[PDB]
Order: sequence, then structure tokens, then C-alpha cells
Amino acid sequence: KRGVHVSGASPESISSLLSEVAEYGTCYTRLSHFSLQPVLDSLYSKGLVFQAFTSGLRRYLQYYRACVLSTPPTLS
Amino acid sequence: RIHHDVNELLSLLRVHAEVYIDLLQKNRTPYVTTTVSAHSAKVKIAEFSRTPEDFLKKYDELKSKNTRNLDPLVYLLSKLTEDKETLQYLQQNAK
Amino acid sequence: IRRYTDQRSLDRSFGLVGQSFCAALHQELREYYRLLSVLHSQLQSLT
Amino acid sequence: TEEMELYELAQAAGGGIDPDVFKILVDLLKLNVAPLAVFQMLKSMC
Amino acid sequence: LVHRILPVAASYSAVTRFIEEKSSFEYGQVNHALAAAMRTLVKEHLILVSQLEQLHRQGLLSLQKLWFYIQPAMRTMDILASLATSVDKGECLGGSTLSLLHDRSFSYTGDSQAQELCLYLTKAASAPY
Repeated sequence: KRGVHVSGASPESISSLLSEVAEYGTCYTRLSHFSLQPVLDSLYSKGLVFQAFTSGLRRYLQYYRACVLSTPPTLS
Repeated sequence: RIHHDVNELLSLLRVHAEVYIDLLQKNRTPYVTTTVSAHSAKVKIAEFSRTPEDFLKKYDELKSKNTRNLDPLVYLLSKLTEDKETLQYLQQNAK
Repeated sequence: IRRYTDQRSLDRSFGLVGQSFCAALHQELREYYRLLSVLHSQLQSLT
Repeated sequence: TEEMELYELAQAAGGGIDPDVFKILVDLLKLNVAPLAVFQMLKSMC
Repeated sequence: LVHRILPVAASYSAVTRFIEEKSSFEYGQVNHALAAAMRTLVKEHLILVSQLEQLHRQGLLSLQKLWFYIQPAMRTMDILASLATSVDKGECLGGSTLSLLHDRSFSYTGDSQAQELCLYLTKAASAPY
């Protein structure tokens, strides 16, 4: 949502805060994108350890959602 | 029992002592089903990548066919490592 | 089952093997009639 | 050959044998043979 | 998020078809005894759905968390779509399908929820053989 210049009056400073949660965010979207697809013992490149690994990785991403969504939107 | 058609004739059909001892070396037991294949032997078709989609697609259709004879072909998929020691004789035979 | 059962049990030439057979079909229809009032009275997990 | 599993499987990846010997080897799977012994007996003479 | 719930509901229509073909009596002794327990599996899955289908009149359901409700709940249903292929290979019957159900009774071991349905079906299906 990068309103470069003008954009209803908020300065460069807020862009430097927002483009930090771009880093956390794109790493959640991409690491969850990476952990989302199952393997089902079917991908041909992925011995079964990787399945349990990706399962625990999705447990972690589910805990992360459970934390984000508990957060009151009434915060600065 | 019936080694005449598939052991004696198969030993005689080779183009090349072990003339009678080859049947004793390949003395099959008809009461068995013990295939030495595994799921690791499915990557033997990946070396012949002339058209690998129509080299990998055939195995699921052969398994979906109702014959149980696709199992012992693990060593037969690799076949001979010598350069055309079985395949090139058909070109001489067709003449 | 009812139409086949009465139309075969009315036939006097169809014999005892067939009449007792359709009598069993009648009694199994009488046992079948039990649950239709249950489906009523449970509206008076099912879903 | 003259079968769906004798003929189509013999020319899938790279292919190529004697056809009668390929039909005999395809029939040998139904003869309850050990996969290594017949190939070793063929390779010890060929 | 609808397409998160589509495949379990799709899976059900394969399995009530596995009733109304494999319990017509032409297929074989082992096969009808499989559909005799697949009778039980369709009502088990529909009894599961009957724990949720009431809820629209009070709003407990939501679209994101129906995935969380269905993730342990596919294991009563989503094993059997493969058990169809396991009989539909060549219209297999008798001992020649019980061998395949025998090796399928030990099949999945990492998740280990697909073993019990094949096991329990082999118990019902092998008994008359």
C-alpha cells in the first residue's frame, strides 16, 4: 500500500515504519506459502522427515495467527 | 515342469560350457512370487529423457492394467549397460 | 414390493412356496411400518 | 509379443530387444521367476 | 476458503457411489462386504455433518475456522477415495483383491490415519472368504 509522495499527508517516516512490517509480512506470506502445500509422500523429492518438519512449521504459523488475531485493533 | 518352451527354447534362442547349465542357473520356482523390486527403481526411466513425459506416464497406466507382471521389471528397466548389446541385433535381424 | 407381493400372493396357482414367501414379505412390510411414525414423532443429531 | 503389457512396456523409455526374446522375457514374469537369476543367466552367456 | 471445504464434500459423492455400485450383487463376495461397511462410513460422515448443519440459525460457523473444524474430520471420509481405485483397478475380486487390501492395511504410517479404515474394511471384507 505504498503511497509514494503526497497521499493524504503522511511523511517518509511512516513509510519507513510500514516498510518494516513489509519484511515481517512478506516473510510470513512466503514462509507460509513455503509451508502451506502438503507433500503426502508424493512430491518425489521429499523424504518423510520433511513432512513432519512442515507440519510443525504449520503448527508455528497457526500459533502466529492465533497471536496476531487476538490483538485489539485499538493500538497505535 | 514346463521348461521346454520358456527355458530350453529360451536358452536355444540366444544368438551366442553353460549351454545346458544356463537353465539350471535360471532354474525358476513356479511356487514363488518374490520380486526384488522397490520404489527406488522407478527412476530408471529418467536416464532415457528423449521424451520423458511419455516415458514416465506409461508406468501408472501399466499399473492400472489388471496384470501383476509389472513388478519384476526393475532390473529389466535398467537392462544391459553395454552399448546396444540387445537392441542393435533387431536391425541386423530385420535385413 | 407391495404391488409385486399382493399380485403374486393373490395367484392361487403360485402355490405354498410363493404364498408363504409373500406372507413373509407382508410381515416384513408390517415391520417396515414402525419407523414412519418415529420420523413423525421426532419432529413432534437427526439432521 | 501381442499383448498390452508385453509390447507397450518393451519400447517405453529407450526400448529395443529381440521381439521373440522380449515376449519370452515378458512371459517369464508370469512364470514366477526370480528377477535376477534369468538376467544373470542371460548375461553370463551373452 | 470455499475451495478448502470443496474436496471433502466432493470425496463424499465418490463414497456413496461406492455404496450404490459395489453393493449391487454382481461384483463378488469380498467386494459386497466392503460396501457393507461403506454403508456405515457414509452415515458416519453424514452424522458428523449433522453436528454442524444445524448451526446457521445461531451463527457458530465461520468460513476460516470451518477449515479448523474439518482438518481432523476428513479422516472418517477422505481415506476411501483411494479405496475406490483399490477395487476399480481391473474389477478385482476374491483373494486377488484381499492381497491388495492386506498390503493397504499397513500402508500409511507417517500420518497413520489411513491404516485403520483399510484394516477395518479388510476385517469385514475378508470374513466371508
